[PDB]
Amino acid sequence: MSARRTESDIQGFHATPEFGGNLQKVLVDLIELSLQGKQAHWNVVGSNFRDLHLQLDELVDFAREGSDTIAERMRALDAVPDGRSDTVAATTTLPEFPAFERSTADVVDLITTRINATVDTIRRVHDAVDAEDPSTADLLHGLIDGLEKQAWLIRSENRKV
Amino acid sequence: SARRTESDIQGFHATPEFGGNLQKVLVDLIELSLQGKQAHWNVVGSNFRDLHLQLDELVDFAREGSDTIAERMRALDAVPDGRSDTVAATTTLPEFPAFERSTADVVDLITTRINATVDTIRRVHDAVDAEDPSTADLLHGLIDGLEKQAWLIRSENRKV
Amino acid sequence: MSARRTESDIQGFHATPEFGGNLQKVLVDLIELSLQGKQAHWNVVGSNFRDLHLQLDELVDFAREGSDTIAERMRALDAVPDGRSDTVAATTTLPEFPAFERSTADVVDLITTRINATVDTIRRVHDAVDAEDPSTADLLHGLIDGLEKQAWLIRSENRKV
Amino acid sequence: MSARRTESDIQGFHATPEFGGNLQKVLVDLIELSLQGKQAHWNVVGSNFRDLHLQLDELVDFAREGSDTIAERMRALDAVPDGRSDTVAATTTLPEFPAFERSTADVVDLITTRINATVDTIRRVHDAVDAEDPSTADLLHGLIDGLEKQAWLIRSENRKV
Amino acid sequence: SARRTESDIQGFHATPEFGGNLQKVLVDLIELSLQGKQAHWNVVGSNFRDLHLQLDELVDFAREGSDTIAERMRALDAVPDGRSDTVAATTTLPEFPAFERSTADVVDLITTRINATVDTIRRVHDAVDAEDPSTADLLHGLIDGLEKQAWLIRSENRKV
Amino acid sequence: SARRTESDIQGFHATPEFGGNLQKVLVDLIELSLQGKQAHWNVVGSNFRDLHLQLDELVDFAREGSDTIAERMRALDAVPDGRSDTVAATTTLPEFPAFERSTADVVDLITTRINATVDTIRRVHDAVDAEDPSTADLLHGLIDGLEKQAWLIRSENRKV
Amino acid sequence: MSARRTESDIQGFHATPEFGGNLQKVLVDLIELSLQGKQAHWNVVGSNFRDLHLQLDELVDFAREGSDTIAERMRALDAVPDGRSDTVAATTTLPEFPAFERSTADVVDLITTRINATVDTIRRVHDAVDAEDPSTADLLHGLIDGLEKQAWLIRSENRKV
Amino acid sequence: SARRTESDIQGFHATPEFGGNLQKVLVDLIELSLQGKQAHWNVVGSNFRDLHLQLDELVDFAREGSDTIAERMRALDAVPDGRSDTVAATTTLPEFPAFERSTADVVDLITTRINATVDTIRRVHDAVDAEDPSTADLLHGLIDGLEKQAWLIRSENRKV
Amino acid sequence: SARRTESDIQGFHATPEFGGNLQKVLVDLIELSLQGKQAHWNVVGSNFRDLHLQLDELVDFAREGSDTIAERMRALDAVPDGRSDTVAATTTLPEFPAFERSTADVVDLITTRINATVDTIRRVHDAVDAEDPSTADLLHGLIDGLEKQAWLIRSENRKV
Amino acid sequence: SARRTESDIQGFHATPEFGGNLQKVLVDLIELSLQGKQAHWNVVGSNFRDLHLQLDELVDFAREGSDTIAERMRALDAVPDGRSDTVAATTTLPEFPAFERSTADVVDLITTRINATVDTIRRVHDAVDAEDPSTADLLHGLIDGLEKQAWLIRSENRKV
Amino acid sequence: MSARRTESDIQGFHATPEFGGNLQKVLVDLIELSLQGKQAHWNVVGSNFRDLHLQLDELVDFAREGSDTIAERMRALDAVPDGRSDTVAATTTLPEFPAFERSTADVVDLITTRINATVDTIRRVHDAVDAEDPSTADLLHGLIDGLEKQAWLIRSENRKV
Amino acid sequence: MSARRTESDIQGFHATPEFGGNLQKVLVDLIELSLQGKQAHWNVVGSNFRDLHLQLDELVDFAREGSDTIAERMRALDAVPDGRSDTVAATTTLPEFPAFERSTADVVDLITTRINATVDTIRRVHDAVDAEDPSTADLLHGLIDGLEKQAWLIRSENRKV
Repeated sequence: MSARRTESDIQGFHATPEFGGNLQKVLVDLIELSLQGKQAHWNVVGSNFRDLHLQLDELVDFAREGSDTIAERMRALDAVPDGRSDTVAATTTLPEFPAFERSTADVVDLITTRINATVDTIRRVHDAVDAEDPSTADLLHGLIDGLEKQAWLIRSENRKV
Repeated sequence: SARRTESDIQGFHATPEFGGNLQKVLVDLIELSLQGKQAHWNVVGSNFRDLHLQLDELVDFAREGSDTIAERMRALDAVPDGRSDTVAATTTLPEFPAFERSTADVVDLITTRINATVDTIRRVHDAVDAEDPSTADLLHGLIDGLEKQAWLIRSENRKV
Repeated sequence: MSARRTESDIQGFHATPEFGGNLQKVLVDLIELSLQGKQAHWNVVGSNFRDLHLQLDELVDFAREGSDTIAERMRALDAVPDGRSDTVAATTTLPEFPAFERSTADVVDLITTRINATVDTIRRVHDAVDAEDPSTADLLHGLIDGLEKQAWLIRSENRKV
Repeated sequence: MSARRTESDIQGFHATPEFGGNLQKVLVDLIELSLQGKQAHWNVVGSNFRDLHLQLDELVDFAREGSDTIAERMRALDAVPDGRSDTVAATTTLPEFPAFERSTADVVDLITTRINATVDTIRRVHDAVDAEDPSTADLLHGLIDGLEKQAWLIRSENRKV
Repeated sequence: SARRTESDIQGFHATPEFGGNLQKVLVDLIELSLQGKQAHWNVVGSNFRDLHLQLDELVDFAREGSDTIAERMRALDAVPDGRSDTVAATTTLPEFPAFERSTADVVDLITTRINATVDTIRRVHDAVDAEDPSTADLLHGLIDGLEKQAWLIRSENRKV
Repeated sequence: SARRTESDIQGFHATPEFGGNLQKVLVDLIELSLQGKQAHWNVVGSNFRDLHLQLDELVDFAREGSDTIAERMRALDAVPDGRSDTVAATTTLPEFPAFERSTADVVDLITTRINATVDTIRRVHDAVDAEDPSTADLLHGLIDGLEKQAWLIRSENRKV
Repeated sequence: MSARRTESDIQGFHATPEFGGNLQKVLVDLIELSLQGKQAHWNVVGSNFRDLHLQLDELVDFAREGSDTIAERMRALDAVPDGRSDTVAATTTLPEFPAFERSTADVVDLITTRINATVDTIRRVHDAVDAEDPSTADLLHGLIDGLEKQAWLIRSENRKV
Repeated sequence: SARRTESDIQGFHATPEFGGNLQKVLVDLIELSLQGKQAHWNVVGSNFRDLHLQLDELVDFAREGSDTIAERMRALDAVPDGRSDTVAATTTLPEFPAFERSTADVVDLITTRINATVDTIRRVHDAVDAEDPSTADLLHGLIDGLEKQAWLIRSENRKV
Repeated sequence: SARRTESDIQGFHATPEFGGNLQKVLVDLIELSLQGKQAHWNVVGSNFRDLHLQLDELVDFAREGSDTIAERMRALDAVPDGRSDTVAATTTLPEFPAFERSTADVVDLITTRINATVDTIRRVHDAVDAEDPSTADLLHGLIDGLEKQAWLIRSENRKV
Repeated sequence: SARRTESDIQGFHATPEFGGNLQKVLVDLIELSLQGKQAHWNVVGSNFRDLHLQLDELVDFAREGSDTIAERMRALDAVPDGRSDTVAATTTLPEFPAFERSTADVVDLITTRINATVDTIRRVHDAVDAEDPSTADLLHGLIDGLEKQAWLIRSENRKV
Repeated sequence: MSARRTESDIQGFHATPEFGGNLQKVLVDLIELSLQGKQAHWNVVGSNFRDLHLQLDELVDFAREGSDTIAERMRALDAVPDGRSDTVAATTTLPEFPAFERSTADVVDLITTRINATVDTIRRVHDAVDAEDPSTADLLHGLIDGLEKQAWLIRSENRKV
Repeated sequence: MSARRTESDIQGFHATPEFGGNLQKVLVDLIELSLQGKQAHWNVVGSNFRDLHLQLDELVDFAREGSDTIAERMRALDAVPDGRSDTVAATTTLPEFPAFERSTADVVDLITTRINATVDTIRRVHDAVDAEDPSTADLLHGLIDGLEKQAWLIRSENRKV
């Protein structure tokens, strides 16, 4: 007990409400991205169907894992996430996805646009999130890297050189 | 010798009633997935770890079922619709509370919503089987899986 | 634009006592088949000993999984299964196995007869079980075809052409 | 020996000759589909070569497994399958597959046509097969589902929207 | 050189008392398997999931041990007997209640049953080991596994 | 700086004799696969399980070999032809009986047909090797595998 | 042209004694946490015994991996770690664990406080560690977030509504 | 039948001397784990990699052994004690030097430590086995594993 | 504290009689591996495949056992000898005939050889165990495995 | 309803200085991979096996790192250049000798080259982080991995 | 011991310098092929991006394994391989790969040309390598087979039928 | 349009006694190599003990697989192998291994010479084996190159500068 601490109750780090809202925005955008990825996965037709069909499923898997990680971090810092359908639909920022069958060029353009919007949201939040908690800033770094790689892999088909 | 001659053989096509019934199943499965994840995150109390893991198993099963139904919908040449606006506006499952809940409340809520989800499938099964037994089999599998999950979740609060 | 239900206490499907009794018949025959299969697995001797030894173990595995599935189905439909040794011994319909070491042909004949008896019981139950619940009818179909495959694989050894 | 049966030889289900022929038709169509799938797998060239090259191999795998299951069921019900080359060539119903290298659009049209023909045969046979044995009707359900999924995944390439 | 000039060399044969003792072990293991599955199905109440899984582990271990003992009995050229009539008429474990039980009752019953099963092996071990240490080792392994399972199940109800 | 300049470098092209010899190999492998499956289904008698499993191993090996040969044919810019009409009209394996056969008859038949296939491969190997050793290597592998399968199947009926 | 370097004796990054002392503090706290986690794993008893038993094993695994990573980093930067029992016992800051059998509520409270103390130590050190070497700052981020997740999973058991 | 008519059946309880002996084993296993990790980190010199890997294998084995012994102590209803203060105050292994040590010195030190650890088990075995052969088997396994590791670590310094 | 103040601690040393007994075990295990492989290659007749696979399992087990015994001999600081000249000049198993044998002859020969191998271990066990129970345990394991293999191989020719 | 309207949302674009710095990293990673392979092939002497395996591990790590950096360059819409001419003309690592080398020389050379590779990354990190922390994180990972490899290789020749 | 040899030092097969150079040519071409494969893997854009992106990675993997096998054989026959960047760049025979982003058709043509050049080099060397060592000729056979299969799989995209 | 053969009793390839004797030589040398490798594995001691310990085990595994392959080829060509201990000891050509504990340098030298002797035997046999059957010549090629690689990995430790 030379250097041992005599404290009987050691408390943890608590996030501020601004921190909670800044993480909530990321959460809702990731959930909306998952839903739109599945929709575009089902309803795409045309030339080069198979490759896009598989890449969209990879995108959806990554988005689901990321959203779960963010929500678990919010719980770990003693905040309350909200991932209900009403809240997601009412407060998401991604533009609405059109219905019916869409050819592959349209799907490529739409998905590139929505991935870019999600990454923009993460980039806007990162400044304050890093100024408060670098450990959460690191998770944001990982999400940005993954989403940008997926965006490149999807948008590269439609390039003309 | 006995080979066919036709070069443009067509396949089976679903009717609009078929499409509507499968849409009714699909929106409920997606909403169940979302509510399962919410209850997975926001539960506290005793047996927290057990409910935490069981809800993740339920969410996995629901996601797989929804994908199977949507793929069958496309295979029979119909168009599924799983957007957030449509799900939130047309689902029949009751809304989930938004804060932390003790485990007894989560057990009751999840049992209620799984029962509603199974009731939808049991309601549409008669017409779906009258037109396509192959899809009736998928409905049978969904009913069996969901009922087993409901038993596993609801058995915690039994009195004796 | 909102169709959510209000009813907060929704109850599930409830099985009838006749349904429970029929599934009980199925369960008790499966358990007895498992026990007799293990006995024949241990005490067989003669020609093709290794082949009969392995096939009987595969049959036992299949029977155990089937009985577990049926019992879990009863519990899911809010009925109470009964798989105690006294009940199985006093209620099962399979004729009893001889006690000592049996040559290969005798074991083949006995196992073919008992598997046929089990499948006959399931077929007798299927009509009412299907008239009440097709979801359970599907499990009955699976058990029937698995057991018939095993019966062919075991009985085909002794057939002479 | 209270409720135990005293029967010394219990016999199983026997299939009628009409049942045997109804399953024989399914068997020969599946084998012919496997052979044509391999041919189209080898000889396709043009744009989007790789995706079709791999999807055809998945189709061949599924067809082989289904054929083996049907033949094993036929043996289980004391019927005799016939999968010889002369019988398949003389009695199959699928239209003949052209030779030489074929571009991808032609291969997609041909394969969609032949998968639809196979599914049509199964659907024609299912009524009587189900009226006699639901356990075999269930296997027919599974085959129809798998084949229709493969048909969608192959035909979706040439859709113009 | 030193090679042995025999054509048929005879193996080790067990005595009837040895066979009877191993039969006593085998019957109890089989009855434990059946009772474990019963308690696995019909348990219900608080902390349902953990008991639901631990009973499955116990049943798996009991089945493996039973097969090992029966194979040893055959290897020493004796005849095992694992029929339902013999098990039900000659087992020593107390009877299991027939309806669904709360978790505390299941824990108490399973602890008692495992204790009886281990007591049988401890009674038989001296006589078995006086003849065959190789079978004594199998008995050691069975005792170890059963006692660990008994601790893991019984620790639920301790109050301290 | 020893780099080449040519920008339209062409590959090896097979001759029509090369293509004919590889076709002769391919049709026999496909017919062997079909006959193996038939014998796998329709055998009864003693050692039924053993022949049942061995024939499935043989069919797997034959399928992989035929695929390798056809892919080599395509790689050397020749066109394979594995349609059912061509196989039935041009194969050299003797016709297989159409009913249930006892195991001795199946052993004899399968040994005869495997020997015929290996004889065809050995007949074409001289010219195929004199033109392309890389394909000669694949033929060596096929010969080795088929001979091992023939031994494993034929050894059951040996006299002493 | 050619930009190859000439210097044939190229030296690496060297850590300062303050850097070494800070990493030593982190290492000793991780080792003490591993030992206390194993003790609590063995001697807990009561309700939810199985769940606490498994979670404590996961905590011990994570702590062992973290301590090994920190010690290997210290070696990689030409510093010498100390992991001896006398040094750990005389230097660690975590309060000592009670000796006998403890009910699950007491174990939950004790483990929550000890994990919080360990995370507080890492948080205090991270400032200087990051000011000198961000590559090590990243490892500290990983340890912090893993430990906070484990703390949430353990402490959530006793929360009331 | 022959079923036993009891409701609560008591198990086997270990004596305090039994608990003390198993505590003596446990403390040395934990201290050996810590010293193995220390020598793993701080070794340097010729043939660094082989020692770096063998010490990790030794540490894994020691950790598994200590866990098995402590679980057995709990199963026989005794209370283990593996706290840092108790280990540092009551272990019998000699103290380990604190800086970088060349490979020959590390080999000598680890051989000495493993020999002391095995000597403790050999001294305890007679008294433990006079009461519980099932625990005697665990001691046998520990002795075997540790002696094999001692051979593998000491063989490098032999000169012959 | 209680730490021991030594620098070099001596381990357990095996006596030459102990070494000779373990040599007697090792030579027979190696010879059994060789004879098992020979019978595996040259068997022929009815039920060929089953013996062809069972002999391979027996050879694998014998190889692992011989390696374990040799490593134990090295661990107790003795020197094994497994050269071909020593095995051929000192083994006790009867010689194996050199041509193709029917399955009944092979079954009889292998049963005789395994019985001789087990008899050697049973003769050695008392003297080994009186000194080292840890090695007695390894002998127990070898005896168990060989007995089970002998049962599986001999059970074909039993008539009843 | 707070959804965006913009339908041509653009991404983050790297600057030419960013591209140049990442190119500086990439050429050194490729050159280190090639030199690791060379030293892997042409080493002789003592501890040959250990260095043989460690150099393979280092080559694997370097290849994965170079691929990650190139994919990041493409993701930020920059064009990597990893051709042999560019690598040979612009790399900064000292040239590797051409014949077979004793192990001490290889250890010294590889330590020097890994140190130079890490120095390049530490030089570019300031600007890369001031522009994009997400890429700064990848550079952190590369530095960590390379430094651990350097420790594991260089610890062989340390005096005490 | 009638047949035992009394030799105390038996030496192995040694390759001639011409043999060494003949294998050196194969080594340098394989390394250059690996580098160009990775370059084309990174820099390709256009239609059907994904399939080519993955096939080039498979080609690179095969080339790396082949080069390792050849270099280890060269060491085994006691020769000294040389796989340095200066030597490869100065002495390779494959034509230079252009820079910047390249559309898929151009990449297909370039990769077909370079794989054909590599196979031509191996075929040129095989005659003498076989006249000296059949065991090495066998490795050359394996390399030729693998490379030609990859060439077919890559060039089949541009065929017009 | 029918080319089926009539010959119903078709015989395979039969090996000559000289062929059988040559393969017998190869088999006996491989078995003796396995035995000596295990001996050296057990009794080596000194520096680099662990490395030689593992390498000798890998060599023994390779030799065992090779001997099994050669014996099965002998059986497949209808010849009778003989791998008894008396025959191996009387007819092997490898020099006898020393009995007691031996340092690592001595083991390296001994194993190098014995592997070279085995490969020399295979090379002496390959000419006639290939002149009669190239399919067996291919197996000989595989054995030669595997053994030479093992010889390199073992002998390379003792090379000086």
